[PDB]
Amino acid sequence: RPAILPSGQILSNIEVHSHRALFDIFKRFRSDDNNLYGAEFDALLGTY
Amino acid sequence: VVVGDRLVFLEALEKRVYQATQVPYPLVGNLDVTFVMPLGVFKPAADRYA
Repeated sequence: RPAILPSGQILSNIEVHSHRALFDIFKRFRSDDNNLYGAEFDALLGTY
Repeated sequence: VVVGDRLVFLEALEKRVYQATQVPYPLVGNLDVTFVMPLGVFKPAADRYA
């Protein structure tokens, strides 16, 4: 469930896999993973 | 740049290209030398001098 619209662009161009220390979770898929598409949600249906 | 009496470009392609990608730079070549040394040779009696 990635971001939909970015706020600001990024300027630095640097290899990121060598810098995985600074980040908290870090996931790299190869090319067009079929997982980032399906969207499930929870719902509340009427209140009495 | 002007060198000798000639005009020539000057560019390092480490920033525009190859930046943050896994392929190494090609211009950093590799020299090669093969050393040699004698182990247990013995000089004659004419050169044992301090």
